[PDB]
Amino acid sequence: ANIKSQIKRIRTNERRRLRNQSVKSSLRTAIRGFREAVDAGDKDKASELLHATSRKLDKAASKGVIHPNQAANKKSALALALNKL
Amino acid sequence: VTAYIPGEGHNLQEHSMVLVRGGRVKDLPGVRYKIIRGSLDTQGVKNRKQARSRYGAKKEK
Amino acid sequence: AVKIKLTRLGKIRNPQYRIIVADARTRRDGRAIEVIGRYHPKEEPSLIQIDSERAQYWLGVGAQPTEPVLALLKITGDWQKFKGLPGAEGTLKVKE
Amino acid sequence: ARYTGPATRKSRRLGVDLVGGDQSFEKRPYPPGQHGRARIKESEYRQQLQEKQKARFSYGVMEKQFRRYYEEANRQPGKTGDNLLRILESRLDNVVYRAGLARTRRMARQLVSHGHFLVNGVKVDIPSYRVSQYDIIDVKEKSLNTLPFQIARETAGERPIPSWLQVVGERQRILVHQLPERAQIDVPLTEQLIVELYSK
RNA sequence: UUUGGAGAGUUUGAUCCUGGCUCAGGACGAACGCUGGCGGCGUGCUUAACACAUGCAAGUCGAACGGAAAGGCCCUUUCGGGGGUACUCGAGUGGCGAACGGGUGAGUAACACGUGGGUGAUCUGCCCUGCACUUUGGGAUAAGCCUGGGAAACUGGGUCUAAUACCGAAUACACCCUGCUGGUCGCAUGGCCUGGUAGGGGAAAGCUUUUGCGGUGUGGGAUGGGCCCGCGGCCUAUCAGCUUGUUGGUGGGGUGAUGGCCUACCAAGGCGACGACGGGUAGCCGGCCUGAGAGGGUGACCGGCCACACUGGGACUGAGAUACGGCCCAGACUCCUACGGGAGGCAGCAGUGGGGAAUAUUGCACAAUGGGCGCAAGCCUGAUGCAGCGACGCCGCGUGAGGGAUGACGGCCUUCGGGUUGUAAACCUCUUUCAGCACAGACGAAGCGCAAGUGACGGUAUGUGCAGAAGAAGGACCGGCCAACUACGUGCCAGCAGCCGCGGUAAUACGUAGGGUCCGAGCGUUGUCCGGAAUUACUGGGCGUAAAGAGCUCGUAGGUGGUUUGUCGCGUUGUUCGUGAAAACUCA
Ligand SMILES: [Mg+2]
Ligand SMILES: [Mg+2]
Ligand SMILES: [Mg+2]
Ligand SMILES: [Mg+2]
Ligand SMILES: [Mg+2]
Ligand SMILES: [Mg+2]
Ligand SMILES: [Mg+2]
Ligand SMILES: [Mg+2]
Ligand SMILES: [Mg+2]
Ligand SMILES: [Mg+2]
Ligand SMILES: [Mg+2]
Ligand SMILES: [Mg+2]
Ligand SMILES: [Mg+2]
Ligand SMILES: [Mg+2]
Ligand SMILES: [Mg+2]
Ligand SMILES: [Mg+2]
Ligand SMILES: [Mg+2]
Ligand SMILES: [Mg+2]
Ligand SMILES: [Mg+2]
Ligand SMILES: [Mg+2]
Ligand SMILES: [Mg+2]
Ligand SMILES: [Mg+2]
Ligand SMILES: [Mg+2]
Ligand SMILES: [Mg+2]
Ligand SMILES: [Mg+2]
Ligand SMILES: [Mg+2]
Ligand SMILES: [Mg+2]
Ligand SMILES: [Mg+2]
Ligand SMILES: [Mg+2]
Ligand SMILES: [Mg+2]
Ligand SMILES: [Mg+2]
Ligand SMILES: [Mg+2]
Ligand SMILES: [Mg+2]
Ligand SMILES: [Mg+2]
Ligand SMILES: [Mg+2]
Ligand SMILES: [Mg+2]
Ligand SMILES: [Mg+2]
Ligand SMILES: [Mg+2]
Ligand SMILES: [Mg+2]
Ligand SMILES: [Mg+2]
Ligand SMILES: [Mg+2]
Ligand SMILES: [Mg+2]
Ligand SMILES: [Mg+2]
Ligand SMILES: [Mg+2]
Ligand SMILES: [Mg+2]
Ligand SMILES: [Mg+2]
Ligand SMILES: [Mg+2]
Ligand SMILES: [Mg+2]
Ligand SMILES: [Mg+2]
Ligand SMILES: [Mg+2]
Ligand SMILES: [Mg+2]
Ligand SMILES: [Mg+2]
Ligand SMILES: [Mg+2]
Ligand SMILES: [Mg+2]
Ligand SMILES: [Mg+2]
Ligand SMILES: [Mg+2]
Ligand SMILES: [Mg+2]
Ligand SMILES: [Mg+2]
Ligand SMILES: [Mg+2]
Ligand SMILES: [Mg+2]
Ligand SMILES: [Mg+2]
Ligand SMILES: [Mg+2]
Ligand SMILES: [Mg+2]
Ligand SMILES: [Mg+2]
Ligand SMILES: [Mg+2]
Ligand SMILES: [Mg+2]
Ligand SMILES: [Mg+2]
Ligand SMILES: [Mg+2]
Ligand SMILES: [Mg+2]
Ligand SMILES: [Mg+2]
Ligand SMILES: [Mg+2]
Ligand SMILES: [Mg+2]
Ligand SMILES: [Mg+2]
Ligand SMILES: [Mg+2]
Ligand SMILES: [Mg+2]
Ligand SMILES: [Mg+2]
Ligand SMILES: [Mg+2]
Ligand SMILES: [Mg+2]
Ligand SMILES: [Mg+2]
Ligand SMILES: [Mg+2]
Ligand SMILES: [Mg+2]
Ligand SMILES: [Mg+2]
Ligand SMILES: [Mg+2]
Ligand SMILES: [Mg+2]
Ligand SMILES: [Mg+2]
Ligand SMILES: [Mg+2]
Ligand SMILES: [Mg+2]
Ligand SMILES: [Mg+2]
Repeated sequence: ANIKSQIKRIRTNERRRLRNQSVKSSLRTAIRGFREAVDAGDKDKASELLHATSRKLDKAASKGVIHPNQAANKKSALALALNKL
Repeated sequence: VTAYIPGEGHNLQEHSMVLVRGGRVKDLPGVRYKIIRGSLDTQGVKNRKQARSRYGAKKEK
Repeated sequence: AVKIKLTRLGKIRNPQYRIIVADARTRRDGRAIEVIGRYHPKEEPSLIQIDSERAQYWLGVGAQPTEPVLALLKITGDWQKFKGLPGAEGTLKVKE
Repeated sequence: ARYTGPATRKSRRLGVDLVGGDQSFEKRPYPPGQHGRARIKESEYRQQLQEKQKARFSYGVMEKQFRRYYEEANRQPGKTGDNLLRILESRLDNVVYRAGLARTRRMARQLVSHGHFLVNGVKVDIPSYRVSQYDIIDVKEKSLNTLPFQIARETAGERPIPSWLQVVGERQRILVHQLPERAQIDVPLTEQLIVELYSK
């Protein structure tokens, strides 16, 4: 770091890491809860958790933290697991 | 590796930085190098005017 | 947005600028997808030739020329043809 | 750079006339040297080199750009020998020398370096001009006022102007029409050995 | 229906063959010796990927916001300055830009590289172009002021302010997912007809009132990208077995996208003598040198890719990280300190220490063009355009000309006659390029500005004048190869030298002289590479003795086939459009 532009960029990148780590940790906790519900073996609560987690996943993906097709991928994989059980 | 000393007179005493080139010598079996004259501490032998360039000598004046 | 570049080759004291349509992302001398001419000011006329059809197809496909390229296109009348305002104007001074 | 030493030495060592009017040669044809009588052993390389040198000094051409002559002649599809003789006779120097506007090729070169002529209306001051076909060569007012050029133009009564070359009038306009042919040129020596030596 | 092959010397008393060595040529990112005048045009650390004194090589937006440190204005003034003025602005966010362009080749034998497909398996801001919408509430932080630590960098605590900075909700029903029903294609899951059906889910932001620009999704396309594909692309078996996530299946996890990318369990296999794995070497290629050719060598510059950034690792940011001047940690190097702790990474342009033979200048400009920014003006850009250094490479030019004796000196040989340098020289006339001194003097810019002007190069390139042959030639060789010979001086010494070989007193081979030869502002030496080398013999070798058939058999793999009757044509050529980048070579 020897230029004002680069130092300002590092500041901004640290800020946005704080933000993105928060959002991604929230998403991971949602997916973890969904996984716990599934290996416990519930149906209606599993579906409601699917609803909430999908809503927040879509919000995050639109915000741009993660990426659309893979978001659809794990959401549909989770739906497949639910319908399987 | 040994080197051959051209010309007729030389100013080389032990521990004298020199320049060396490539060239075989048949008379000397263990010799395969020459030593250019007129460079570093090795000057061309005086009294040379023919083939002056090969030995590194200046003109007359 | 691939832009109309002027590829450069040769040596120092006489630069060369070939008209190249390419992305600005690559080097200034980088990948040239399609060449339509060259530009060199070393010669006093600095003659320039333009392929109107290819230039127009690139413009309609999405290549935005750089300001000097657009100015030279107006000079050759290709800009006039594309705009349709004055028509096609031929005033280029072909080299003596 | 050009040749600054004696010119008669060249003819004397070469054994043939170069300029053409050598009293010294006819007085002593033997090449210079304290041993101009020693018998010379037959050598194909010797004769090839002899021919090469004679042609080169005859045309005043420098060694490297005459190698360029030979390679260019090879490049052209025609026969190498006649292509070379064509491209070397195309020299503006030889053109002026053989058109009666230059007593000697060296003087033609000197005048061209001085830059006293206009070629196709454009000033030029370079000896080795490439005289193409259908071209026109002029002479400018200061050259006209020059004395020796006047003398040359009234003295052009030597070996007459070759077939494709001709002078139209007093202003001495020189124009070439058709393709010079080896037989009509009758330039001396044979290209055979020159081409052999350069193909070595 | 057209382009294009040189040998010579050296064994023997004397041949012929074979065979070995050397030379006659082109070429260098070349270095040294001598020489040296200008201009034009390129080229310029190949070794130490060694550490690097200083500075330059990455910034743009008040018409997003708060403000005013310095300036412009006006009300005021005790001249300390006090208010507002937005012309303007420091920094402050926010963006955008920084992944560009420039550099280097140590490692890398790999889908690393050229070419040929691709994807019904991905994304992609900034560009244009048809086509819905952009309602709404809230909060916080910098900056600032105060305080504190601390030389320091740096830091915290407290108050306060705004938003193109932030988040919720409104909708969407054309998009992403899931449970039910047709047609087309087949190269398969299945794709396309946004095929039909039921469920649920999801985005935005404003700026200027003027050639007006913004935000979000996806039927159209492009570009930059990833994956893997046949083929290929050093040397060493005096490197023969290697491999365990290794090899495949299933299931999960993971990726922008299938897949041992990662995990668990199943089976034991996969790679291997049409050279695995091992070792040394080294960026690949269009190309450069050579060769008639095939072929050999090789990777200078330019350019297409790759990989690297003091050495080893990892990750964030986003459409885009190997992230060179972005971040963290570890080691080394150098440095600061008020000794608590900090700064670093020239292979960016130049520059210096060292290595070495050696590779130049701590130069000017955005004049043009690419590149970053903006609505543009306008700003930045060692990318660049140029300038200074260097005979290092291709090319052009100058240091005179005409005549001048049965040929003036003087030298050198002489048979003592003389030859010899020599048209040379001085001499009489001439033009005086180029340098010297002046004048004029371009274009490089229908390019930009709603302004009047915008060119570093350069007051150069280029024309016109002024006095003057006036300021201008050297280097290698001369025994045979090999175009160039004689005398003087020492004689197995002193020495030359490419191979043969040259001196044991009278050398064309040593040195000196003359004279001559080749070349020429370059001339030689040296060294690397091709050639002749058909001297690794495919074109195009040999095996009796010159070097070679093993000691002789059977016989696996591989290599190869005694005939005609028959098809598919995968070996093959047959043609048509359809790829082969630019740049380089060949023709005009
Ligand atoms: Mg600094
Ligand atoms: Mg967390
Ligand atoms: Mg966690
Ligand atoms: Mg995002
Ligand atoms: Mg998946
Ligand atoms: Mg699945
Ligand atoms: Mg670049
Ligand atoms: Mg013009
Ligand atoms: Mg502009
Ligand atoms: Mg040849
Ligand atoms: Mg040919
Ligand atoms: Mg012999
Ligand atoms: Mg023999
Ligand atoms: Mg014999
Ligand atoms: Mg010099
Ligand atoms: Mg030059
Ligand atoms: Mg240059
Ligand atoms: Mg800005
Ligand atoms: Mg401001
Ligand atoms: Mg950006
Ligand atoms: Mg970046
Ligand atoms: Mg970058
Ligand atoms: Mg480079
Ligand atoms: Mg380098
Ligand atoms: Mg490397
Ligand atoms: Mg490998
Ligand atoms: Mg491809
Ligand atoms: Mg982008
Ligand atoms: Mg709203
Ligand atoms: Mg505050
Ligand atoms: Mg408010
Ligand atoms: Mg809402
Ligand atoms: Mg709604
Ligand atoms: Mg619905
Ligand atoms: Mg419909
Ligand atoms: Mg907004
Ligand atoms: Mg492929
Ligand atoms: Mg291949
Ligand atoms: Mg699986
Ligand atoms: Mg699958
Ligand atoms: Mg896999
Ligand atoms: Mg598994
Ligand atoms: Mg490498
Ligand atoms: Mg090739
Ligand atoms: Mg060949
Ligand atoms: Mg070959
Ligand atoms: Mg190569
Ligand atoms: Mg390039
Ligand atoms: Mg390259
Ligand atoms: Mg590629
Ligand atoms: Mg690295
Ligand atoms: Mg990096
Ligand atoms: Mg960097
Ligand atoms: Mg830096
Ligand atoms: Mg560094
Ligand atoms: Mg640099
Ligand atoms: Mg050194
Ligand atoms: Mg050094
Ligand atoms: Mg610009
Ligand atoms: Mg804007
Ligand atoms: Mg305007
Ligand atoms: Mg600037
Ligand atoms: Mg600035
Ligand atoms: Mg320059
Ligand atoms: Mg140099
Ligand atoms: Mg030099
Ligand atoms: Mg020249
Ligand atoms: Mg005269
Ligand atoms: Mg002008
Ligand atoms: Mg004009
Ligand atoms: Mg001129
Ligand atoms: Mg003049
Ligand atoms: Mg000699
Ligand atoms: Mg001879
Ligand atoms: Mg001889
Ligand atoms: Mg003697
Ligand atoms: Mg000798
Ligand atoms: Mg001589
Ligand atoms: Mg060779
Ligand atoms: Mg053979
Ligand atoms: Mg034998
Ligand atoms: Mg045998
Ligand atoms: Mg045996
Ligand atoms: Mg067929
Ligand atoms: Mg076909
Ligand atoms: Mg094709
Ligand atoms: Mg082309
Ligand atoms: Mg060629």
